[PDB]
Amino acid sequence: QGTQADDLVSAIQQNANHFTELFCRAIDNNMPLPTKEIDYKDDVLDVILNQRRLRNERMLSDRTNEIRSENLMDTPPSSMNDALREVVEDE
Amino acid sequence: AKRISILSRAQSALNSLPTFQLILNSNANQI
Repeated sequence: QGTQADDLVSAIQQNANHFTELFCRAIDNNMPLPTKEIDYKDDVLDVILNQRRLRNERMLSDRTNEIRSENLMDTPPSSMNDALREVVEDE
Repeated sequence: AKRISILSRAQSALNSLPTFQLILNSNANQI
């Protein structure tokens, strides 16, 4: 097509240890939602990771609710939602 | 102040925040 793309193959051939984690992060960025519902026949690791993910979402929701309930400035909804997302994410 | 300062510069359009100083005054009995 003519566009410029870097030589990813040689970079993987010379730095496979870094590109393992790079690929894992890229995969974790866009992970499709599970169509199948979790049940009692799944592995213990799967239910542990599912509980960890649900705990992560509950922590994020609780922190967002707490900071929104504080209402520091009493004041652009997209800007305040973005800033609230960043402060919840790094807090 | 960490969560006040983050919500401010991203809305009224790196930065490091030091430990804030407590200055406290009173009108109680004077020894």
